[PDB]
Amino acid sequence: MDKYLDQFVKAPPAIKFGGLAFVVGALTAANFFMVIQPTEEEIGWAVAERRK
Amino acid sequence: CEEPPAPAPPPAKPKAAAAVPVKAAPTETGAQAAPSYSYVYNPVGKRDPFRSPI
Repeated sequence: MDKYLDQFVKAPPAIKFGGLAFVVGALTAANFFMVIQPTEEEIGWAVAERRK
Repeated sequence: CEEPPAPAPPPAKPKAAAAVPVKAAPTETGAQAAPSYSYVYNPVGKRDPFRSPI
């Protein structure tokens, strides 16, 4: 149903915006993981300190 | 604040926790002695006196 692989092979504003959006989604996934990891590390330092 | 118990890792009271138990003090103090005991005593006696005078 053709004109849509023509549009899917092409792009301009809708897909520039789209790509920006997938990128910012990836970056937010990354920073959320990069705030989950200091949590685990922090619980670890807790377990060490209490053992001291 | 901290709740009934706190949250779960436990939180943090391994460090508060551990470098407590307790105050310590430590009250490096109030000891008790066995003392020690001396020993007794050197003789056999000798006679001059008192054999003649009794």
